[PDB]
Amino acid sequence: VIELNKCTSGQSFEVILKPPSLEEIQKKLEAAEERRKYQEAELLKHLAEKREHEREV
Amino acid sequence: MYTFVVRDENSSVYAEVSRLLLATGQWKRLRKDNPRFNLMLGERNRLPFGRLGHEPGLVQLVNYYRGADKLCRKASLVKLIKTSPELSESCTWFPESYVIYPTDEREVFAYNRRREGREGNVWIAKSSILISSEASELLDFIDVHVIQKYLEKPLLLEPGHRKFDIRSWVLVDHLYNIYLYREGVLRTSSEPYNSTCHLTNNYGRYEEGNEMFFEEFNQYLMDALNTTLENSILLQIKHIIRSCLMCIEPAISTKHLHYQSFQLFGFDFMVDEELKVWLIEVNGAPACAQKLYAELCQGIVDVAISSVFPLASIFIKLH
Amino acid sequence: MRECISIHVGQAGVQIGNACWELYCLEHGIQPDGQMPSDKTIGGGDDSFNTFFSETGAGKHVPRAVFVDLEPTVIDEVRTGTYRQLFHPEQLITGKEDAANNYARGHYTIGKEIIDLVLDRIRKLADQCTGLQGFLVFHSFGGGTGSGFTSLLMERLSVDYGKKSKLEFSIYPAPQVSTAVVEPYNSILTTHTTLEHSDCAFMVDNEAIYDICRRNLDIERPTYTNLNRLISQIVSSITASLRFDGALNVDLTEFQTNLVPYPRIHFPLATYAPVISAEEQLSVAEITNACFEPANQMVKCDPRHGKYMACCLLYRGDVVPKDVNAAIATIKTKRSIQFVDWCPTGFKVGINYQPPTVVPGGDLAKVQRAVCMLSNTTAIAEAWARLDHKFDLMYAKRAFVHWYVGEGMEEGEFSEAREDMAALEKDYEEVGVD
Amino acid sequence: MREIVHIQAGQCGNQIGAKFWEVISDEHGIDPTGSYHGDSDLQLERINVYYNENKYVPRAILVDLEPGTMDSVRSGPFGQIFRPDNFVFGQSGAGNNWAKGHYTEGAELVDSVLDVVRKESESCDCLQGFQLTHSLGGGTGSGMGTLLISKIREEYPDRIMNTFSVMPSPKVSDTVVEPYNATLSVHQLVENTDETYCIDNEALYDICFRTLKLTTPTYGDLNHLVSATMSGVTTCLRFPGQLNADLRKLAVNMVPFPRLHFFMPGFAPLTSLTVPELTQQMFDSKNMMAACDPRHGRYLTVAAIFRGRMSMKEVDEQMLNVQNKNSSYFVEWIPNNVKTAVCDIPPRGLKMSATFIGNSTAIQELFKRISEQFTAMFRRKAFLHWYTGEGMDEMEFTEAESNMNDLVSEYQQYQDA
Ligand SMILES: */C1=C\C(=O)C/C(C)=C\C=C\C(=O)O[C@H]([C@H](O)NC(=O)/C=C\C=C\C)C/C(C)=C/[C@@H]2COC[C@H](C1)O2
Ligand SMILES: Nc1nc2c(ncn2[C@@H]2O[C@H](COP(=O)(O)OP(=O)(O)OP(=O)(O)O)[C@@H](O)[C@H]2O)c(=O)[nH]1
Ligand SMILES: Nc1ncnc2c1ncn2[C@@H]1O[C@H](COP(=O)(O)OP(=O)(O)CP(=O)(O)O)[C@@H](O)[C@H]1O
Ligand SMILES: Nc1nc2c(ncn2[C@@H]2O[C@H](COP(=O)(O)OP(=O)(O)O)[C@@H](O)[C@H]2O)c(=O)[nH]1
Ligand SMILES: [Ca+2]
Ligand SMILES: [Ca+2]
Ligand SMILES: [Ca+2]
Ligand SMILES: [Cl-]
Ligand SMILES: [Mg+2]
Ligand SMILES: [Mg+2]
Ligand SMILES: [Mg+2]
Repeated sequence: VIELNKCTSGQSFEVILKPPSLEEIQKKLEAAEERRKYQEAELLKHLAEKREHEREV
Repeated sequence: MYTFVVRDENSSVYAEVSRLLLATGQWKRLRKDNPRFNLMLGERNRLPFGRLGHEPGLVQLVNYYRGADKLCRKASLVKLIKTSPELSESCTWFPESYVIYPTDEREVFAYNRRREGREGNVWIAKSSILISSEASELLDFIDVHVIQKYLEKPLLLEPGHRKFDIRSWVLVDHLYNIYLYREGVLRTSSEPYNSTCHLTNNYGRYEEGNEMFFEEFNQYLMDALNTTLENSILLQIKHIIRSCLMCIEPAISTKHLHYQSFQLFGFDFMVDEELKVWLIEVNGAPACAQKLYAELCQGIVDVAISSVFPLASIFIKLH
Repeated sequence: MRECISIHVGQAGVQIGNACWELYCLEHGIQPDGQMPSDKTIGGGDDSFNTFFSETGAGKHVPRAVFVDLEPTVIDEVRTGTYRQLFHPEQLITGKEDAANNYARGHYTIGKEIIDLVLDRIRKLADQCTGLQGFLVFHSFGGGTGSGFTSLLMERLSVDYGKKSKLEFSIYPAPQVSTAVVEPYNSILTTHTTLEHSDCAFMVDNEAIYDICRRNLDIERPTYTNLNRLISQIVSSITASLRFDGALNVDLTEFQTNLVPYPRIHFPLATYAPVISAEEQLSVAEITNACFEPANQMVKCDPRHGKYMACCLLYRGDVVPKDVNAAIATIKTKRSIQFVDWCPTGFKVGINYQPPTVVPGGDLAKVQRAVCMLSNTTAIAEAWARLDHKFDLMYAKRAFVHWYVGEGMEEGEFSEAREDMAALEKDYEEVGVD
Repeated sequence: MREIVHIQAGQCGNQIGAKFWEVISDEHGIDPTGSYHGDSDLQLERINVYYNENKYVPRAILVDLEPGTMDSVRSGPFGQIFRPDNFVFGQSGAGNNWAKGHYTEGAELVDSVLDVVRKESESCDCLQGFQLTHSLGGGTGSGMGTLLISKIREEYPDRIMNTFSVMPSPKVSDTVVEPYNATLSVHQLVENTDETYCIDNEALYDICFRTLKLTTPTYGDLNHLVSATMSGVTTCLRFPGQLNADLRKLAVNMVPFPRLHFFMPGFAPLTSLTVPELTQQMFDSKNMMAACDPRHGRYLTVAAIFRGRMSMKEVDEQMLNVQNKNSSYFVEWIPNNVKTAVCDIPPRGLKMSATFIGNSTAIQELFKRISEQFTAMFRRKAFLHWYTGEGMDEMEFTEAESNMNDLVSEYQQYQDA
């Protein structure tokens, strides 16, 4: 039994039975945002090609 | 319908249990990695016990006790006995043994005491084999082993002056009931014992496959030694089974656990010429003698499986 | 006196936070309007309860807390519920659209846009502290906000409060109550990104809590309200040392010192007893014995088949040291308790003499004595193995991956998170198995 | 994640859509004048998802290339509840021709539809996305509906798009060209929806005829089923609860691969009443509405919704029983892939019901059937003049057939895996 501490609100003790960066975050978030922007631009391009085929028909 | 998976393809015992379960009509075998099983017939190594008992609404049972390896390897049995007070350094039914690494009990391996005392000083080195009366042969050979006192005075069967071991099959269910199958087998040598003829693992001569069953050993004990199998040997066998299994029970019991375990063990015993029984080994994954498969396997199904999963005694209970 | 700031993220974090603060008010005699008649220093002080509560001139005791969620309906319940007057709007942060159970959405897409506001609101709390010790962060593993926003927040807190401790209370996913097939992904992604930033994390598996509610409280179908009442008792036992007078775990650093000797293995198992239905009083020996029963643990796993690195017993109620010591002696001779070779085999014990408080018309009976055991055992790694195997099954077919990639996450973040987890499983194995 | 905007296009789309609004208006206590006259707070808590505001108006846009069906809608039971400006129609019809819907007549009207979609979207606090009801076998719902979806995706690329798509069958058919229009439509859906409920008219027919013993089903009887099922599958969006509570969360739980977003819906009871009975019925192929046998493939994901007062304990039990019983039909590599929700409010006329949404690889059978019916004609170029006279070339047909056969192969791949 070691380190017995007592106060009015309780007590505590130990029983031993046996000894023996902002910038890099910003960069990661922005690279992801850039990838979202790229996939969205690829999609709007594809939709624009559809609009062109529509006009041709 | 109950569901089971099979994760050990080389188990003769569980291949037969598998076959029996399906013929009830009330079990389905699932693919081996499907998690929605009632029963795992598990692999021998790295069975993922930590994945059991987390399936909402499935009572899950496996055919191995986690932690049972302690009993079922050579070095760890020796340690378990020497360090458990209920078994102890001085245990009367387990031959004097030392763990030798190629902590190491080399120094403690008592060899010199016996040499000096003119006593039989033959040992056997093994792991998970050399027999010699010379320490340095055994120590040399080992360079994790155990060195154990070799029983120089075995009981010899007549005719043919020959050594045997006894295999008992024990099933421990989910409630930790311990059942000893009432049929054991003697695995004989069929070479006369000379101090091949020393390891029981002219073949076939005295009995089919060098396997004598209990009916014939009991008859032999009656005719030649005026006693019985029950009195001379099985009292001790039952004592040892129980002592071993009760010792690990707090370490392995699945009583309050989110999954349940059962397991089949093979205990190997030697009998000395005073009719004293000694434990040699516990096998975590035994096979069975050919003629006893069907009876034992049915019994596993009745006692370990249907107990937990009812459908719509070959065993002695050790209390 | 050194303050602690609590941060509650996503549905689970917020709802658990509301249960904890309610219970904290009841333990300290703080009323719903924030008044505390027993506090005789009006307008401030440096009592132990001031670690968790500031004071206004009018005598209102205000949680040192922030609540953040990416949609509004949970935090709106805080704004209108019983304890509404405790909090000021700056403490309560909501977006409009949630992370849809997608770590990538919480971390990258929506996280980017609300993080600065969250850091501002936390800084307003930090600036009223004389000696901020650090943060307690409550969240789910499985939600997109609880997973993805939390990991982003933890990173930015390491940057802005580099010397401060951070503790987690983390809700590990369970299918009987989970709302998403992709929870294993979220759990692994957030555990990988958070691991370097958290000093100590208390995991609660919803499966274990659910089962305790069913078995010991006789609830047929536990709700979040039932789960959260139980969870808040365990949380309260853990934080009691910070909020009452005592000499054990009195600062956040000591949680690490006493429970975490190796930084990556920082996930202690909590076990709590007794849990008794509010429809026969247990001794110290009985409750202490119950701390070694898997059925009382916050994560189902088997401590007999790992090793302990530390063990702390936190008692509340009528308990004296002599009874604790006699019970430890008893249990040592009956149980499989193996410490690693490089740590002492022993217990740190704290006793707070006030019994546990129960919430009026809760499910939990009042008891004379209770205990929470915090053990750092390798057996908790069973829970990492379960999750990792689930992750493997889905990831091998790339199931649901496109949702994450579509929020601008790279696929390699999956395999990197996974690799980190395989090294964690291996760390536990080396410490834990001969 | 509040408002959904609803669009119903062409005859089928508007007939089923009218019934949907009738049924969900009854469940939320909204009368045909838009006044709330119900009993329970559950009814109003999530009303904003489908209705603008003490009058409640459906967030609904009604589209056709001919006036007839919309005139019927306006005269119909709940006809007066729709916003008058939200009826957008031309005069000329689409002649059961996808090219007319998609490229010629539809193109002339689509801008006016988008004007109204935008005015409805612009007064959303936080738009989740769009639900479209239509047939694939005609011209306006099929051709103009998929034209609309493509235009909506261009203007709202980060919003969810959900359809209730009626697939044609020879046995409940108006014209021979239905397979052509469905094939052209399906390649659009594959690309531009996040979730599509596949409703086979033959399945609806056989449920009415074989199971409900209606000796002569009308479209009206088919639609009665459909609207009930739509009511079921939207319960989670419309009432308080935890699971699949918005369109995006539902997609994240139901769609493991982007193109495999075609679901088989089901309803129980369908008998000519206990939790075990509901549960067994909802997993039976006779209760499902895509005419594919789920025993011929594997469930990727399932959502089960129970409605009424019942034991949640017994619901959890039955749901666990079904999965632990037929675990061969659930892919093993998505753990815990069946999710169950329970809403207290039952549908009209029933103490309890269940709705099933399955993402099953068996759906391939529906696409293969369409594919074969397409080929039988297309190998002789039969009936093509109706499409080439609107400007289309045979190559667009070759490409649509290829795209549909690719979808079929992709299902197959996951069925075997
Ligand atoms: C539309 C109903 C209507 O126009 C005709 C009437 C008065 C009733 C139709 C009932 C109906 O379709 O019942 C279906 C089943 O046949 N019912 C059962 O199986 C009942 C009990 C079984 C016990 C074992 C179920 C359906 C499709 C009901 C739907 C619910 O949504 C509203 C719609 C009303 O009926
Ligand atoms: N114990 C408990 N678990 C909860 C609670 N709410 C949610 N969960 C669990 O948390 C997980 C779901 O994450 P949530 O916290 O709801 O999600 P979120 O953080 O709000 O993230 P998004 O909604 O995706 O933005 C599941 O495993 C739930 O069962 C709660 O109040 N208590
Ligand atoms: N201490 C001892 N004294 C005498 N003979 C011994 C002995 N230890 C082993 N033996 C003999 O050696 C045989 C093989 O020994 P051991 O039991 O260690 O090997 P094993 O592991 O192959 C048996 P099993 O197939 O049952 O697992 C024993 O059956 C017995 O015949
Ligand atoms: N279930 C159902 N199918 C319908 C209904 N009206 C038409 N159909 C089907 O819809 C297809 C014809 O398309 P329709 O909607 O009439 O043409 P559109 O007006 O050009 O969109 C065929 O498959 C019909 O069987 C209806 O009210 N209910
Ligand atoms: Ca004060
Ligand atoms: Ca740090
Ligand atoms: Ca014109
Ligand atoms: Cl700092
Ligand atoms: Mg052996
Ligand atoms: Mg949320
Ligand atoms: Mg028509």
